[PDB]
Amino acid sequence: GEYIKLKVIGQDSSEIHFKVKMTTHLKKLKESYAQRQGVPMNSLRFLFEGQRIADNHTPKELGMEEEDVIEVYQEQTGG
Amino acid sequence: EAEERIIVLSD
Repeated sequence: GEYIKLKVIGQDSSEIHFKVKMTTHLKKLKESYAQRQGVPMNSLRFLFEGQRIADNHTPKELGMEEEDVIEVYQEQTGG
Repeated sequence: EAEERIIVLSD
């Protein structure tokens, strides 16, 4: 077990932090975040350094560290 | 300013 805190930043500049393990499938984070915004998880896309976070990605796989940022955008097409 | 929000994800 090894935990890290990630900062999730939404379209309106709000932030929610998540404490997760390096091995945590990031679907859990996506679901929780969408839940707290009251929108369906599949209306959102979650990006790390601009790349899409897959349900089965982990922080270790993406090379995330303590206090890294995840951005949340509306799912495309919309700009 | 929003308060700090930390959610711990179990495993």
